Amino acid sequence: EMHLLARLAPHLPYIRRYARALTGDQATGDHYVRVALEALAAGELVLDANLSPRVALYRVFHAIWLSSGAGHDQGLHAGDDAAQRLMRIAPRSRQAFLLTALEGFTPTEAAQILDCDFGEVERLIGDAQAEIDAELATEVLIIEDEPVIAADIEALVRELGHDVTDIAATRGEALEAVTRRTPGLVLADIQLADGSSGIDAVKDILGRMDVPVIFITAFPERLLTGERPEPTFLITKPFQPETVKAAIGQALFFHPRR
Repeated sequence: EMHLLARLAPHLPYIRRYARALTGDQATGDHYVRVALEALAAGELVLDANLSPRVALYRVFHAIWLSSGAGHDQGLHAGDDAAQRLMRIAPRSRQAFLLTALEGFTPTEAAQILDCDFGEVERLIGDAQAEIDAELATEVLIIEDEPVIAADIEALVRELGHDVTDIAATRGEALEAVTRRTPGLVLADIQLADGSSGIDAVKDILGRMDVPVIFITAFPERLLTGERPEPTFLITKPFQPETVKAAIGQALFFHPRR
């Protein structure tokens, strides 16, 4: 019996997470979500009356941004510049994989969002899984001081075939590690024990080598406001393994070699 904005609001930070991971750019992902929100609030589109509000919101997002090549609402079409880019970086297979692995939708829910049948969503997920698993092994630095968490993420990274070259508990340890060897990927806690950001002393060096960084946090919603500079790739602790596979898969898709 809640009104429209109340039905939408709790899901907005997480659809920003999805959009950022899918597009590889914080500003772009945030913008696409803002447009969908404003369109709904203005009555230009309407949530499906039966689907859960979360599923319905993602369906609207897909109608606006991701339906090129498809009465039925459609925003972008194949000829648009943004649509051409999205067809290359964000194919339907990758959408299906992120909806399930990153966002935790069931395959049936993902099918509603993509407007396809169950068999098709399974095919799409399988395609993306093969592509992600085929990513080249790289060297990974972890910056995390909580020991169980550090060990958990090392295990998940190793399970994906990557090589963890160090685990730093402090900003200084991270700088020592990077001085010895530049990694191809960094997973960094947003807040160490001293209250500092683990990435701070290596951010510049990593930036010049375009090394992707995934931020680790217990409260991802705080970094998913869309109102200031925030991470593009995020993972929540405690870890759900498929979300780590998805975040790493996207980071290395957008920023391979490093």
